[PDB]
Amino acid sequence: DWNDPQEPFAVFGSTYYVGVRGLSAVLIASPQGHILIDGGSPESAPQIAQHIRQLGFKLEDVKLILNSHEHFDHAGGISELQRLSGATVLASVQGEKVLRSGQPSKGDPQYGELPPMTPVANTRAVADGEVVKLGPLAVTARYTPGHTQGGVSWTWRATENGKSAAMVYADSLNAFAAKPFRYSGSPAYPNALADIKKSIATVAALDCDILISAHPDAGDLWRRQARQAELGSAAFIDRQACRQYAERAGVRLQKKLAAEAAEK
Ligand SMILES: [Zn+2]
Ligand SMILES: [Zn+2]
Repeated sequence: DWNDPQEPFAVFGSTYYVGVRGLSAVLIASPQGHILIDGGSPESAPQIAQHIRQLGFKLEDVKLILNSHEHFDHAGGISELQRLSGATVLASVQGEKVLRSGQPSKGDPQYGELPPMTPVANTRAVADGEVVKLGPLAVTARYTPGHTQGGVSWTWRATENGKSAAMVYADSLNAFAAKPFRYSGSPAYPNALADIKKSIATVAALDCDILISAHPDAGDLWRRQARQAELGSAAFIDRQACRQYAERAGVRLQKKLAAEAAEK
C-alpha cells in the first residue's frame, strides 16, 4: 500500500515531493545540484528516480541524499538511489552506522523485526544543528531520536514569487517497539524515553510553515495537497502543522507507556 503510485508535485519554490503514496521523499533542487531526502523502501527507489526524471531533473545531479531514520521503509531505497546518482549519503552519527552496514542496531526499539538493508557506501555523519550546504541550498540537521537511535528531522527555507516558507521534513516520532523492547526502560537503548520526549518538544517548537513528515499521511500532507488546485503553494502552509504532529506523537507515546504497564 505504501508504495502505491503518487504523482510528484512542486511543494514550494525548488522543493518537490517525489516519494510514493505512503512513504515520503523530497527533492530540493538547484542549478548547482540537488538534495534528496530519503529513499523509501527498495521498491520505492525506482519510483522516486522516475519521479525525479519526470519533473525534468537528472539523477546524476543529485549530490546528497539525507536520511530521516535508518529503517527499511525510509532508508531501504537509498542504496539504489545512490547507485543512480553518485551522491554522498548523510545521516546522524548513529544512523550512519546502520546505513553503512545495512544491519539494524541491537538498541533499535524494533530490533528483531527489522529487515537488513543493502550496505550504503560514501556516507558522512552530520552533527546536530549542522548545516548541509549546496549552492543556494542550506538544510539543517535536527536530531530527533526516539523512534530510532539515529532519527533526524531536516529544516530549510524555500522561496518563490517573493515569498519564503520554513520547510520541515519531520522524522517519525512514534513510540513503536518490537518485543521485548520497552520505552519504560530498556538497557539496549537506555535513553529512548528521554530522547522521544525531547524530540517531540523539538519538533513542536520548530519554525514550521510547511510540514512534510516521513509518513506523509501522519502530517496531513494529502489533506493539504488536496487544496493545491484552489490555493497553489499556500495549500501547504500551516504554521500549526508541526505542533499538531508533535501533539499526536505525544498521545501515541502515552498510549504506548500505558500498554507497557499492562505487560509489566
Ligand atoms: Zn521506522
Ligand atoms: Zn516506519
